[PDB]
Amino acid sequence: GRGSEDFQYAIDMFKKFIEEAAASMGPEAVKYAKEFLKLLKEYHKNGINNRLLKIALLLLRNQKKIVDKASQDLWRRHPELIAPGGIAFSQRDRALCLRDYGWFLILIVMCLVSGDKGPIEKIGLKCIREMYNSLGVVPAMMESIRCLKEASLSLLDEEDANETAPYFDYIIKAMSLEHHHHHH
Ligand SMILES: C=CC1=C(C)C(Cc2[nH]c(Cc3[nH]c(CC4=NC(=O)C(C)=C4CC)c(C)c3CCC(=O)O)c(CCC(=O)O)c2C)=NC1=O
Repeated sequence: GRGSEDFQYAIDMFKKFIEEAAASMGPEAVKYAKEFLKLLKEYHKNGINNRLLKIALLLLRNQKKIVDKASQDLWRRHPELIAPGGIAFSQRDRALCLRDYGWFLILIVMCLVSGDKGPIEKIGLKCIREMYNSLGVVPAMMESIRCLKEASLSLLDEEDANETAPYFDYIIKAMSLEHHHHHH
């Protein structure tokens, strides 16, 4: 692991995310993410919003801490996820939970630096549909992003949390509609 307070750190975090998730999000989404990365660098040439980059870095350096804290909260509130017959019982499946947890955070950070829910509309909404095609309707999943939200916002002040909270709310609402309107 490695943390940094530079713009190159956030760029590298997005690059590694594009590489790791390319096969999962599909080709239309990696094109969106590649264009996003090119545009953020172009506008960085004209000066970046320091408050947004500060919140973005703070969540990025503590990504694994947030992932571990949220996953621990989720297993406690819903032990059926890791129990036999659960979706995260298998060590590979549980590792995939933590992977998507860190991926969900990257999407949150992509919205922070841009101040727009665009990356969650394009990449997030499509991946939630594909994630439910492979998993199915598991009611404990609704508490997933809540644990991620509570674990991320606990590292921010009230002003920074108010800036980040809408993107978590947007994902939870989207998961809610995908959850209860999937087989319809
Ligand atoms: C851009 C960020 C991106 C995001 C957030 C995603 C979600 C996503 N997960 C999965 C698969 C996926 N997820 C999980 C677990 C999980 N995810 C959670 O958020 C929580 C919580 C849990 C644990 C309870 C498992 C076990 C599997 C494999 C299931 C199977 O193959 O049969 C797919 C289908 C394609 C694939 O296999 O990768 C997609 C689209 N894909 C991106 O690229």
